[PDB]
Amino acid sequence: PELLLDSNIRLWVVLPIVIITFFVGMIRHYVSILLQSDKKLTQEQVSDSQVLIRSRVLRENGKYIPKQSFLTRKYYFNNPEDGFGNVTNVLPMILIGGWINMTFSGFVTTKVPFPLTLRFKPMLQQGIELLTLDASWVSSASWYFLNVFGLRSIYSLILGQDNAADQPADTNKAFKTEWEALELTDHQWALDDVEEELMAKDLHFEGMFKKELQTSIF
Amino acid sequence: PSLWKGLVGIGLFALAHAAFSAAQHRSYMRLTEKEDESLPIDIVLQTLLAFAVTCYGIVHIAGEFKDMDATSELKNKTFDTLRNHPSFYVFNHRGRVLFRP
Amino acid sequence: PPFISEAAVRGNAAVLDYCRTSVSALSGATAGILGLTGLYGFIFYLLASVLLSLLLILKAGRRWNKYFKSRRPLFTGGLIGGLFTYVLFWTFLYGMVHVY
Amino acid sequence: DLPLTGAQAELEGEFGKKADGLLGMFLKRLSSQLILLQAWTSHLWKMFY
Repeated sequence: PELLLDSNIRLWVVLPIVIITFFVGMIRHYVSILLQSDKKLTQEQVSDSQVLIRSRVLRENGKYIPKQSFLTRKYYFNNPEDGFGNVTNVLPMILIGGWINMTFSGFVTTKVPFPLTLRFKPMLQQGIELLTLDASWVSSASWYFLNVFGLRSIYSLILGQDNAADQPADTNKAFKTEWEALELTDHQWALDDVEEELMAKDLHFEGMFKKELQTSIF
Repeated sequence: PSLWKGLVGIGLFALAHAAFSAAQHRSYMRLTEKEDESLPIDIVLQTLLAFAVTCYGIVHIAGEFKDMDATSELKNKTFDTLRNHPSFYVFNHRGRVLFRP
Repeated sequence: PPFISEAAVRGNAAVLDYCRTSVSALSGATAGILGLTGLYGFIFYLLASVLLSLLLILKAGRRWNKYFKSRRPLFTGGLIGGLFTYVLFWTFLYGMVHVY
Repeated sequence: DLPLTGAQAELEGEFGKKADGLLGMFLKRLSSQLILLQAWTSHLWKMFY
């Protein structure tokens, strides 16, 4: 094309950036896992949380029990009960970017295969000092940042779940909120006409007596 | 079974070989200074075939789907295994007497 | 279905994401190798995407309603990050081969 | 500028030249890769003589 490049720069400046950023991300993930947190909770907190979860589950699924039991539980919960670390996550990114800019900047790295406008030029050519060069040619720092940004999906794929990248309050308040939310719920039984639904068609006794009765293990 | 791993490996190797061939051809062509832009057809066919084979092989190893119906895996569950509570096990029965009293 | 299990849908989503990411990366690599450039190459990407969806059908087969509510997530699921990975690998391999 | 290197100026004729159908260019390319591998092995042989 326009410029003639030395193959040595391709062999010795392109790959190391990718290797360094990949392994830096992996190390960041493993270190973040290593010292994630250590939290302890007292008995009252977990007991109250379980009570709140039970009340929420009652409110959500009271439509599968007889109405008398639902209202018996609703008489309860109303009178007696409800009423009685990062520095290593972000700073190493900037530090490594600065170190790479220090020890690698000063030459053309590669070129994107699609045309761009002059708006792209100030971002992709931090190190070079030319004036009329096209915006497709990129510097080393821009390539490093592009490589950093374009690895979230790869990290999510090759590594478990998603990591290695950047992006109750008051018991009485919760008790009052749940008391107010539960007061407007009414029982709606879901078994009123189950028999008629069952009687519509014959039972599905197909594909049940295939194979053979198991004899022993394996 | 395990043949899909071999298939995807062969596809990746073929793609890498095609990449090396294309790079070598470009490096040779830039020496002679010919502006004809001659891309051999066999390389294109090889890389397209390798890409298709690799994608087909890799689509078969991502896993298997599972039914979203919550009452699908309980059709074979029985009450024999539902009444066993590991936290409340007691070893005071006739099993000890029968085997080496 | 009256009752839905979150584990199955999350597993299906994980499988779809795995397939999408891998196929996008591979398509970007092969587009870079072919030496295509400009919006022309973009067309190839779309073509590749279609191919992926087709294979997913053969993976789903019939009775697909058990696994998914509709085919819309199966067709237009994850066309944002895949494009970024595609363009990244495209630039990387095009610089590695046709340049120098 | 000096004349183009003979080992490549004459190589232009024998390299990157259409010979036969689809079964020929890839065979000659792989033979060229084999001889390039042989040259690489020969070059590293004289590292310690």
